[PDB]
Amino acid sequence: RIASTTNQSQPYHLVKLIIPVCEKAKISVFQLFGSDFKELGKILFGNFSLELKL
DNA sequence: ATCTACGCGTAGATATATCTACGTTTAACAGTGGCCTTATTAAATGACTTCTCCATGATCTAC
Repeated sequence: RIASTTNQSQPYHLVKLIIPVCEKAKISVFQLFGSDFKELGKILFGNFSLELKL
């Protein structure tokens, strides 16, 4: 939330923020930076067993 | 390799930034009826101290 409230052009701390975030999301860094928004959303919804569909 | 200067990493101190949100029921009522025990009985039996312990003087009798 802080990273999304601060200026978006500001870089994010890799090991401090992104790697733990994708870790808790059960998502590889490759999947996060490579897949499009549709695939990422579908995989996130399946990972947390949500019923959403983007 | 060594002396000297300087730019940087870093730790400490400090000001800042954090979007929704609002409106959160207005109305009218908060039982109207009637009763609030009718009968009957208000004990029937028998017992209501049980006992001593008397006071005083005439008389008998022993020393």
